[PDB]
Amino acid sequence: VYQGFKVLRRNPTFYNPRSAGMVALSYFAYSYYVNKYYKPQNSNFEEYNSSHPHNHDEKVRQYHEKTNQAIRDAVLEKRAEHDQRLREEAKL
Amino acid sequence: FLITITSYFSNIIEFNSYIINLIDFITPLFFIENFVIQFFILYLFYLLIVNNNLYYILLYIFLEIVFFGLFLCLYQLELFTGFLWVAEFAIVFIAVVLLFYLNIDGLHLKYNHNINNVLYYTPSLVLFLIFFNIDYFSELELFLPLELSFIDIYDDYYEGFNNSIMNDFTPLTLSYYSINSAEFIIIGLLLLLGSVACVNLYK
Amino acid sequence: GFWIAPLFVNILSLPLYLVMLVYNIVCMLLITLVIASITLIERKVLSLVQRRVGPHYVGYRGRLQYIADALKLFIKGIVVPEGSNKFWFVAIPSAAGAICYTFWINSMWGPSVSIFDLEYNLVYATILSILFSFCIMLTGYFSKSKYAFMASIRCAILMLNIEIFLGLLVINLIFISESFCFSVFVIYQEIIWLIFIFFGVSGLIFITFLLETNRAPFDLAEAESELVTGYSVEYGGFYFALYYLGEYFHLFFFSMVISIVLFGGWELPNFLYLFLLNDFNIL
Amino acid sequence: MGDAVVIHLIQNVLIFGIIFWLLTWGAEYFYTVKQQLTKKQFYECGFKSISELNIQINFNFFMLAVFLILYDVEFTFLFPVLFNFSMFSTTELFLAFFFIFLILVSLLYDWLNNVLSWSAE
Amino acid sequence: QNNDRWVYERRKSNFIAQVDYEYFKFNHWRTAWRYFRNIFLLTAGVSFLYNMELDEGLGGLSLKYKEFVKTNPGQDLLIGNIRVTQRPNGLLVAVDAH
Amino acid sequence: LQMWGVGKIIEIKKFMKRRDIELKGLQRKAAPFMQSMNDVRHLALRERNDMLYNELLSVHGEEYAQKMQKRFHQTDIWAPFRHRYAYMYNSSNKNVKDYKQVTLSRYINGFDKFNV
Amino acid sequence: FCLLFVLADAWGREKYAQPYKSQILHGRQPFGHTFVQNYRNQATDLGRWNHNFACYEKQPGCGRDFD
Amino acid sequence: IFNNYFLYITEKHIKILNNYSIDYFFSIINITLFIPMIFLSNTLFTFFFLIELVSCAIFYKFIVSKISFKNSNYKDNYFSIFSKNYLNVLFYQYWSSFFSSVM
Amino acid sequence: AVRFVGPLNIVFAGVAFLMFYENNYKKLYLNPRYSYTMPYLQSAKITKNLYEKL
Amino acid sequence: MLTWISFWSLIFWLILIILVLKPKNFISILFMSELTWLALYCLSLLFGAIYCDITLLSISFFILGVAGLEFSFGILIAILYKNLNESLNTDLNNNNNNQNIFDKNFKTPLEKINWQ
Amino acid sequence: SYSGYSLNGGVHPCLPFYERMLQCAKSEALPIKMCTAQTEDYLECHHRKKQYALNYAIKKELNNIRIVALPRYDEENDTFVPFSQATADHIFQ
Amino acid sequence: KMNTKSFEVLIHSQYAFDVCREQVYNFEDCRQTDTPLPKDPIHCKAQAKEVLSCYKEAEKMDPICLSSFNDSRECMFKSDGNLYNCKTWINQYVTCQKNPAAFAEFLEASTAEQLKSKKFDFVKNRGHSDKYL
Ligand SMILES: CCCCCCCCCCCCCCCCCC(=O)OC[C@H](COP(=O)([O-])OCC[N+](C)(C)C)OC(=O)CCCCCCCCCCCCCCCCC
Ligand SMILES: CCCCCCCCCCCCCCCCCC(=O)OC[C@H](COP(=O)([O-])OCC[N+](C)(C)C)OC(=O)CCCCCCCCCCCCCCCCC
Ligand SMILES: CCCCCCCCCCCCCCCCCC(=O)OC[C@H](COP(=O)([O-])OCC[N+](C)(C)C)OC(=O)CCCCCCCCCCCCCCCCC
Ligand SMILES: CCCCCCCCCCCCCCCCCC(=O)OC[C@H](COP(=O)([O-])OCC[N+](C)(C)C)OC(=O)CCCCCCCCCCCCCCCCC
Ligand SMILES: CCCCCCCCCCCCCCCCCC(=O)OC[C@H](COP(=O)([O-])OCC[N+](C)(C)C)OC(=O)CCCCCCCCCCCCCCCCC
Ligand SMILES: CCCCCCCCCCCCCCCCCC(=O)OC[C@H](COP(=O)([O-])OCC[N+](C)(C)C)OC(=O)CCCCCCCCCCCCCCCCC
Ligand SMILES: CCCCCCCCCCCCCCCCCC(=O)OC[C@H](COP(=O)([O-])OCC[N+](C)(C)C)OC(=O)CCCCCCCCCCCCCCCCC
Ligand SMILES: CCCCCCCCCCCCCCCCCC(=O)OC[C@H](COP(=O)(O)OCCN)OC(=O)CCCCCCCCCCCCCCCCC
Ligand SMILES: CCCCCCCCCCCCCCCCCC(=O)OC[C@H](COP(=O)(O)OCCN)OC(=O)CCCCCCCCCCCCCCCCC
Ligand SMILES: CCCCCCCCCCCCCCCC(=O)OC[C@H](COP(=O)(O)O)OC(=O)CCCCCCCCCCCCCCC
Repeated sequence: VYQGFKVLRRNPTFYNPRSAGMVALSYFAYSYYVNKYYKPQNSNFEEYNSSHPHNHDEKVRQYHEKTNQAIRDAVLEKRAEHDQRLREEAKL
Repeated sequence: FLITITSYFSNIIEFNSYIINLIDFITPLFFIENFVIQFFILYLFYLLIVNNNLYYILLYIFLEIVFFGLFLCLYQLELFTGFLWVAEFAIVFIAVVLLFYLNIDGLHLKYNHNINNVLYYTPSLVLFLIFFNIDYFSELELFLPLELSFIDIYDDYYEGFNNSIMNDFTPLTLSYYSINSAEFIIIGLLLLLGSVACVNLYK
Repeated sequence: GFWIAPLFVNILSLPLYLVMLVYNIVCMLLITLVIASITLIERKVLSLVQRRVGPHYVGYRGRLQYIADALKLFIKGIVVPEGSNKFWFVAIPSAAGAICYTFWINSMWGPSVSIFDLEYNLVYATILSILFSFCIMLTGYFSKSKYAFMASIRCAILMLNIEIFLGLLVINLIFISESFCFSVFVIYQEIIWLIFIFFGVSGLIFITFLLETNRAPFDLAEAESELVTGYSVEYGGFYFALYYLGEYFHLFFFSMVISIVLFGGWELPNFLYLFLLNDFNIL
Repeated sequence: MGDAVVIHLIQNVLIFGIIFWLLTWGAEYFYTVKQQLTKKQFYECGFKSISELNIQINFNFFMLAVFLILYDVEFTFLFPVLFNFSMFSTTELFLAFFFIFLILVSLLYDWLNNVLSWSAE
Repeated sequence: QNNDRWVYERRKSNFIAQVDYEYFKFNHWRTAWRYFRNIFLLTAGVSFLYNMELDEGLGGLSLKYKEFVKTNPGQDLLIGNIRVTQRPNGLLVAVDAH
Repeated sequence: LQMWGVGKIIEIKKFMKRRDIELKGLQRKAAPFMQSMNDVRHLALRERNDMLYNELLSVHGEEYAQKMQKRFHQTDIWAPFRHRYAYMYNSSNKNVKDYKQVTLSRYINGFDKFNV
Repeated sequence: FCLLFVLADAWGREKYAQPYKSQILHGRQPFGHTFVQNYRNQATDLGRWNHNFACYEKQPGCGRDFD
Repeated sequence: IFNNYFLYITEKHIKILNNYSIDYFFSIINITLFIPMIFLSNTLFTFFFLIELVSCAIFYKFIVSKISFKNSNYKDNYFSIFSKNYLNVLFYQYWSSFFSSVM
Repeated sequence: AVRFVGPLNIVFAGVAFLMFYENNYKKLYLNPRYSYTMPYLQSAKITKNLYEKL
Repeated sequence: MLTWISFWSLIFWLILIILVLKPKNFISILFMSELTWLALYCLSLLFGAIYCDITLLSISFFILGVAGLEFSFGILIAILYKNLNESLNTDLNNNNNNQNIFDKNFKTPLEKINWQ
Repeated sequence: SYSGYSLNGGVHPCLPFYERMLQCAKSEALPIKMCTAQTEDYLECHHRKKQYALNYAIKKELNNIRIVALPRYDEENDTFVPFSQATADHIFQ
Repeated sequence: KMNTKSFEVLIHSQYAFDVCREQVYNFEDCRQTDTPLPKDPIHCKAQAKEVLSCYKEAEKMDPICLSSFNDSRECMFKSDGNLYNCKTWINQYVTCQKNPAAFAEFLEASTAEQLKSKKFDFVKNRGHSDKYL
């Protein structure tokens, strides 16, 4: 920096070092809080696909999954039977 | 050895199963460049809060633009970084001219931000930060070892030799001139009508 | 050695950074010498136009005039006005010098002979020019001379005009090259220089060159008759030397840009034998 | 756009400027600066400046900047079609000409209203 | 004048000059350093030490099994109430010995 | 002159495209082998990851591990997982290196491995 | 005037062979463009897509291989 | 249809008395031309752009509002009277548009 | 023994030195080293094969 | 420390909070509005890269144009402040007492309230 | 809208799932309940929630002490050899 | 997988494409899909292994081909992978590989200029209208 000293005399490091440190500490604390506690809670991956889920949300999700699977299986079977019956009736 | 020490009363597997939760909680995961970028963005926000001089506010807005460009470069959106910088440096230039016209001396209103900071803004921000997180399941880098990720090494040579593109404007043209051409024309009409409105406001 | 090697992993790389710094210093010193020679050439060419000898006694036959003036500018003392802002008065020329000495990175001397593998050369040039205009405006403002402030406003107007003029020129040029890199122009200009397509707007190209170079009739910011000196009316010594160096750097590098984008760059004028040339050779 | 080499080169340029700083400091040895009344005051062609820091200018050409803000974006919107004009089709050609015509009409309206010139205030 | 009324009636007190004996100690920066080192230790240092110890233990177990196979291949290594066994696919795993 | 110069530039572009046809042909000839090598390496990494996942998750149960690994009901489509998609350089990476290597290799010898 | 001239010329270029007809009237865009534009387009009905050659069956010379 | 009826009433009023310039009704023309296209929007993206265009047209209409009238008050010939209604309208409209657009 | 720096500063210096040494050690001895990452420690020979340890 | 998604999602509303918080000077509010538009620009680019959405990537220039038009309108209004005789510091355009201002004091334009 | 393009002008990776979902929605008389499979596949290809859950589980397992040494990969033969066996390419050798 | 560098792999493939044509066709047919999106390599692993084995078989060359291979390597090193610029040397290598017996007479009928060291410098000699693509 040409005339680096004259340029950096007034503000070598910070204008309000205390406030800069408070900003850094708040940012660090908030990142810690979010990542460690808040986002994992919302994601709810601790008991994901657990065979014995103790969480109501996970139990509801597994219920939705099994119910959708049962619906798809039943409808596929019924449609196959219906198509077979129609094909049999066609050749008469 | 930790295994030898633990073997006297339990197994290392059990000791780890008990202490690893606390270890993970106290483990900081971040990269120096990302931390620096984010901290400087937030520090520029703080400087904007505490500075009332219009010239310094404009300088900090310019530095914020520079740091946004730096993030885009880190994320590898270099073309958009360049476009942002060229588009906004002219705006900052015009803002400097406007400051020369109005408030040349730089003297600003004698405003004390502490009163509102303690009455409304600090607690409201605390509540918003406590109850606000939209990121659902995005994972930080260093969350898992980089050696588990492998897709970035995959290369499609058939598509490569079938690809004739040579510039990074292909998505932009496919959007502005093929798919979002309706919004492109709307923007053109909006700018024309805005020029008319500006002329009428001048009159 | 096995247990000592890890201690030097980061210690054995500092010499490499030092070598990189040394090479950059050499490049910057060489370009500074080129600009000094350009200043001497300018004085001699004006002397020819005005029918005078020009620099002839500072060094035998005026061979060291630029060296003498640079050393004198270093020697001259500097004082900051009491009413002026001490920090900004020195900060602005420092930033201007840094930007001007960063100019040379956006230069190509061959198909891929560039210090860095930059693609958006035109974007870099526009950004650097905008930054230098910022520095000139701040110089004029923080030096409270009314003439300097008027020079800064004139610089703002020149920047406003340059935006559209250079943007339209670049828009017309990229329509052929299809890239911001300087190399892609020469491959098309091998057969015929791109200036032939723009022969009709040759006057506008000349206007663009002069306007971007801040030469007459576009020396409004530094107008020495309308204004005392311009934006540097209260700057002396190396503070003013930095502005002069930046102006000449911009002149040299935009001359290079024009030569590459419109006059074939590093391709000889093969159009002078176009009639006699053959487009193919089949045995 | 570059890489970290650009930041390292910025640092190298600052280190280079330190060389000129050293030369300027060393030059201090070959002259002495006396303290005088008007030596550190604003220069106004050999007389004291009446006003300082109240140097407001008249921004009576602000319409040009206003229109520059719009036309910069208008021109920026044309880059992708110019870059990939080899891929042009009927729709893309029509849209490009439509946009250019809109720009021309806006410029014509500005000329008609005479907002591209200096005004009294 | 009513615009500048506040400045006219502002009461300004003359400064009192005193010698500052602790200016160069930079106590605020010392406090910043203390806070930074405390946080760094408590989080990063503890995590690094524990992770380094785990990695050293895993590497030691790997090398010990690599040497043990040469002496007698196919036998699971027992160390510290832990059983190190090689799966048929070739993946070493450490499990509870009991 | 403008019309003739534009015509000449189009002639140059079309000649370049004519040669690009042959370049594309050569690239097509070379494509299958590099694709095979890339696929083999990709599948080797996938096999390693599958083994690691099975070992780590089978403790809770084989069914649990299978449920965790399964991602799509219909397997006729291949959708690799990516945190983000490459955009610059036609969805490629110019600098496959660390930042230190990227900075130094432009001035220091030995970083480039001379792929010939 | 230039627009009218080029449009008239483009409409007159129908005399030339298919590859040399005016690109204003006939589209010649990359594979990424053409696939999305004509994927389920019954108006064009190009057919199946050649993956390793990036073209539809009905496009002229879609799969062009050596020998 | 509703725009047509309101335009008819406005034409009658203008014949009664003229305090509105041609730019005022040109802005009304733009609003009438572009505002019904909103209901044809099939995506929130196109809806946002159409509403932005209509907002610009309405801002144009507010800009072209008549300011000074030739009334029968002869007392303020040589005194400055300050009216902030024009700036208030423009300020609030502009900032409301900004907030709505960003959100 | 007697120390001008505090015990906490000594602990910080020790742990920082351990971090530095462990990082360099793992980067220098537990790496494939097919890429030239540490100058003056890896060989700068010309490789005639895709994989040659440097 | 924070994932980019959460960081940008948070800083957008933080920028809005700063805009509201700072003293209401039209020029300052205009700068803050420009910064808000640029935050949206960055967030849209981030999401476009993540989801491979050309529409999200292309939102960049649309945001730039809207921001430019709004900035032009803001410049015009700030200039119009002069002819309308309004202080750029809006808080000085009303007589309401405000402890946030050190030197806010207005009197009726009179010299003496009592004559006799 | 869903353009279906990639970031280099190619095809969006979700296009097959999106096409399947749209086809099912058009064909079915009860698309909400009868297109669950296709819609979930599209949402998975779009959000990648399941992969993130798998990564979370794998991180927890790695934190737990169960894995010591993975087998080395012999790239010449495209095979996997146990870490115990010594090879020329082995880091330790 | 090959322990061979990229440009050498390209040079070898330019010849191997004619010897393992059936394997290449099998691999291509296996990887064919109805959309430009690539197919899962797990399905084409077997064809890929067959292609790679044939490529290993083909990579062998006669010693008389060494000079042509070296000059082609030098060309592909000086030019950053531009196959078109170096196709002449790659074509010579393919010719030597195919029926190497006749390459003896090929070399015998060589001129003095051809019997010289081949140095490539594309910066000095760009060529004619080189698009680098
Ligand atoms: C590339 C250019 C190089 C050349 C540039 C020019 C070099 C020469 C001039 C440099 C200094 C500028 C002139 C200062 C003149 C005034 C002197 C003075 O008052 O003291 C200066 C400063 C005083 O700062 P201060 O506390 O007064 O700052 C506040 C300033 N005001 C009052 C305006 C608000 O000295 C120090 O601060 C020294 C102690 C702190 C140093 C910084 C520590 C944190 C950052 C570095 C961390 C390093 C690693 C360790 C941390 C952990 C890492 C894991
Ligand atoms: C490849 C890129 C090439 C270009 C790189 C160019 C970089 C050149 C850098 C040169 C050295 C500059 C000093 C850096 C060291 C730190 C300086 C420092 O102490 O900072 C404290 C000061 C700010 O703090 P302060 O100490 O002045 O006051 C604090 C604020 N108060 C007092 C109100 C509480 O930093 C600066 O202002 C330095 C500015 C230097 C000039 C930069 C000009 C850039 C172009 C214009 C930008 C837009 C301006 C718009 C507004 C109008 C102007 C205000
Ligand atoms: C970036 C720099 C500029 C680049 C510009 C692009 C190249 C253009 C080259 C010139 C082409 C011709 C343009 C029109 C000229 C019209 C002249 C004219 O008015 O003639 C009548 C004029 C006067 O006639 P008049 O009628 O117009 O005006 C006289 C009026 N009465 C009659 C009343 C007296 O006669 C002349 O003397 C003309 C002499 C023209 C000589 C031009 C030489 C130019 C040399 C420099 C060009 C740049 C070279 C760059 C080389 C780079 C190599 C790498
Ligand atoms: C001793 C105390 C130290 C205090 C901390 C120091 C603070 C330094 C602040 C400035 C430098 C910040 C460096 C970290 C961010 C790096 C971003 C990045 O990744 O870019 C490389 C990236 C490289 O990415 P890439 O595309 O090569 O991909 C890399 C691939 N991997 C991940 C495999 C390595 O850059 C780019 O992609 C595009 C080039 C960008 C060039 C930008 C040029 C202008 C820079 C101006 C900076 C001005 C700073 C000083 C003035 C303003 C105030 C700060
Ligand atoms: C890679 C290539 C590198 C090339 C580098 C080339 C640059 C060479 C720069 C030379 C600078 C010389 C400075 C001389 C300063 C002393 C004279 C002076 O200023 O006088 C005024 C004042 C003295 O004034 P005075 O009161 O004696 O008055 C003199 C006038 N007469 C004779 C009439 C009485 O300077 C002093 O205060 C002198 C004593 C303190 C300084 C002592 C010398 C310090 C040297 C520091 C060297 C730092 C090197 C840094 C290297 C790393 C950089 C990154
Ligand atoms: C300027 C160039 C460098 C810029 C970039 C530097 C890197 C990026 C930013 C990093 C943060 C640096 C902030 C330092 C600010 C210090 C301010 C100060 O001196 O305040 C003293 C102040 C005041 O000192 P005091 O209280 O002794 O004196 C004042 C006395 N009274 C109150 C009576 C007036 O101390 C405090 O009360 C607050 C201290 C806060 C310290 C915060 C330290 C950082 C917290 C985060 C650490 C995260 C570590 C993560 C590790 C992970 C593994 C590696
Ligand atoms: C009044 C004084 C006036 C002084 C005028 C001087 C002007 C400035 C001149 C600068 C250019 C000088 C170039 C000299 C040759 C440099 C050679 C070199 O660095 O090797 C690169 C070479 C590049 O080789 P490489 O790229 O193969 O290195 C990598 C090697 N492997 C792969 C094995 C790791 O680097 C090295 O040799 C490595 C060690 C570098 C050690 C640091 C060198 C610093 C050089 C500083 C010179 C300062 C001169 C000052 C003179 C003062 C006189 C009073
Ligand atoms: C090229 C292509 C086109 C693109 C062109 C791009 C042009 C960019 C123009 C940049 C202009 C830079 C000069 C002007 C700004 C200088 C900084 C500034 O003004 O700071 C304001 C603000 C902080 O201000 P304050 O809190 O008062 O303290 C000041 C301490 N510097 O600042 C901030 O908010 C943060 C400031 C951070 C300063 C960091 C300094 C680091 C010094 C490093 C020294 C070397 C060691 C590096 C080690 C790196 C290790 C990884
Ligand atoms: C033997 C094998 C190795 C064993 C492990 C060794 C690990 C390294 C050593 C760790 C301990 C380092 C010393 C920590 C001291 C903390 C002191 C403290 O908190 O007191 C408050 C402190 C004093 O305030 P100050 O401003 O300095 O003024 C002086 C007033 N007396 O105020 C400050 O200065 C700021 C204090 C900040 C406190 C941050 C707290 C973060 C907590 C994170 C969670 C940790 C949970 C525990 C994890 C344990 C895991 C094993
Ligand atoms: C872009 C830079 C390079 C220039 C490229 C564009 C060149 C355009 C002119 C081409 C030649 C036109 C020949 C016309 C012959 C003729 O009819 O000539 C008829 C009469 C002849 O008059 P004379 O008896 O004096 O010779 O001339 C005219 O009518 C003059 C027509 C206008 C020419 C002005 C120059 C062109 C300006 C741009 C076009 C718009 C013109 C609008 C006029 C109202």
